[PDB]
Amino acid sequence: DIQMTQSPSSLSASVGDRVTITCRASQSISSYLNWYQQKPGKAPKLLIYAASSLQSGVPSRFSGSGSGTDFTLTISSLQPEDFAIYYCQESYSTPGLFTFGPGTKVDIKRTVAAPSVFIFPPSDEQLKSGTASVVCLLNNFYPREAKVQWKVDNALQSGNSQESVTEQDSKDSTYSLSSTLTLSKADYEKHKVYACEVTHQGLSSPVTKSFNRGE
Amino acid sequence: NLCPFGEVFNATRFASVYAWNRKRISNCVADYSVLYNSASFSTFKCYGVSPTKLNDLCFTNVYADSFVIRGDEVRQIAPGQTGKIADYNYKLPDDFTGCVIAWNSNNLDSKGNYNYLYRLFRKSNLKPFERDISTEIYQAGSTPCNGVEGFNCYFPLQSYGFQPTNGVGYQPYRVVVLSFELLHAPATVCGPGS
Amino acid sequence: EVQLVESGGGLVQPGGSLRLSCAASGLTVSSNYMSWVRQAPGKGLEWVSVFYPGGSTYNADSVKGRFTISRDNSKNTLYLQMNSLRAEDTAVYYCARDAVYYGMDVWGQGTTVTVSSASTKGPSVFPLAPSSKSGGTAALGCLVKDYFPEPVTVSWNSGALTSGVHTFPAVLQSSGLYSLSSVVTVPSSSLGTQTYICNVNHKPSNTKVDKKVEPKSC
Ligand SMILES: *[C@@H]1O[C@H](CO[C@@H]2O[C@@H](C)[C@@H](O)[C@@H](O)[C@@H]2O)[C@@H](O[C@@H]2O[C@H](CO)[C@@H](O)[C@H](O)[C@H]2NC(C)=O)[C@H](O)[C@H]1NC(C)=O
Repeated sequence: DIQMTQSPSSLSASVGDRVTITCRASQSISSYLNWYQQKPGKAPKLLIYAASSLQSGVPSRFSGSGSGTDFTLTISSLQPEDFAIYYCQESYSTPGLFTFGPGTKVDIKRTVAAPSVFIFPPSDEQLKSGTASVVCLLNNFYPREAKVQWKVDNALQSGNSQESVTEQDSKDSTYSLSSTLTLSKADYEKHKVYACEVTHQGLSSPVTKSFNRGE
Repeated sequence: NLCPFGEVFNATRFASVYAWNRKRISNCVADYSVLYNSASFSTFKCYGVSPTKLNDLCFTNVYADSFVIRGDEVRQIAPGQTGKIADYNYKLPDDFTGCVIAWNSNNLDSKGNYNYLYRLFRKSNLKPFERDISTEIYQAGSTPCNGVEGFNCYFPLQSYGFQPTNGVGYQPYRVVVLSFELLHAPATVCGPGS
Repeated sequence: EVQLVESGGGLVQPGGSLRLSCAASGLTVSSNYMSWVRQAPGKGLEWVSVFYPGGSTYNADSVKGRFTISRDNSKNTLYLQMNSLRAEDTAVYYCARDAVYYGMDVWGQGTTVTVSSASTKGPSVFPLAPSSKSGGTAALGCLVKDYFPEPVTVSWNSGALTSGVHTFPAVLQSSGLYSLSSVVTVPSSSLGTQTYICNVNHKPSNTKVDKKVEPKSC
């Protein structure tokens, strides 16, 4: 098979910028490479075929380039409708179940904004049912990259949390993140200090929010 | 007089697979085990005959078909196979009697070489030993193409794009298919030990 | 004009079967390399099955022995028969025409397949109470836990509170039930006086829940 990689994983740009995205192929597949754009919840849309030909109906600000092993897609002046994920695709392998690149996300650039961090203990109502959800909120931050580290009595927790992130806000271009630590009621009552430690570019050092069970 | 196998196996130029060449071998002595004991072949699969026993056999005629394909496609040159090559370019019958011989020709058919083509678009599969050389624009919808490429209108052939940089699965391979014909007629192609 | 229209997606138990259809207009299915491509939640595109113009068909190893692609020329329709379905087959399924050198230029809108053994269940709604610790902005919310299937909608104060609200994407827990949180930032000054209620609707279970979120008494 052929493995395909794109660079970068994510890019920040402003309306009117000149954006270039690159794609790498496990083999040299000549000009057999296509470019697609995908918006959340919609099917991919063909932008470039045969590495350089503009798909009919696609605005002229899109252009393709490259040959052999490495290819670049270019947007000459980024428009508001161009914020999306961009995939490259080889058209070479047998028997036609081709491989897509991993995708480059282009999001909206703005000033760095540190998250405001909040931790929430489990409600007494939930604890009656035998489960404890501790929630950490990272509100209105930029850029997207952020790390949440859960600690229980200063022991770093791995494998018992899930998180999700909002789409970039249409008004202020920030992200928000929610992380949930789940424990049984029995384990929750075996420990005192519950802490959420957040690392982000807008913070000089990691910020920790915490509570003591039973206040 | 010996059969002209060197004319086929050592030809300087090989055909594209969609336009595969056929040479009819007739009225001559064939030294198959000279070919068989050679070490130059990455593939030497025979069907209906044994390679060692070939020099003791006679056939009505022998056909030598030759073309260039990709290394990962050589597996399609066998009975009962499917794929872009077997379906639309060169098809062996299910009751095939003969030998498929192939060797890596990276050092010969790779310059970026875009000369070698295969047929990509075809509405039905080839019959065994059918050869389709048409270049008509392929009509992928209900609208006639009138000889111009466009939406639902594709040129049926595409180039292999052989780059000598790539792995062996994507390298060019020269193929010779020997098919052995046996009819109720004089046997004009005999091995030396007949 | 030129379009592909998928149908047949739905919810099915593991081990069950489903048949997707893709009705074409503006291209001939039997004359094209026609594909089924799926996208799992948050993941990339995965090729499932391909139908060659001349009749050959191929399956990805991930669905070998379980999925069968087929077509009906009279109806100009492509099908995907999915048997022995598994939880990881959950995805949006697209049909598409592949003009290999000219790209995959025509895509359907997609149809959603959800494979799960979970029972339909309305969520529990728990408060994310504002911290007792504060002369600025406070955060509060609701935790909408253990429901199936998607979706849930959340409003605040019956729509009177919209600014500062963030309702997060749901996570699928190991139980097979979904959970999400909705939060809002408000002036700390308002915590003693302004009432904050999250309105949660889960139509699959006919569940509507209002939960008042207030500072916790010590
Ligand atoms: C195809 O050619 C090879 C090689 O022939 C050698 O190189 C050519 C450029 C030319 O100079 C020939 O005269 C050379 O013999 C043939 O292989 C050889 O066979 C001869 C016996 O006829 C033997 O003496 C050599 O050692 C062999 N060399 C190798 C590398 O195997 C081969 O027989 C030809 N193919 C057919 C079907 O006849």
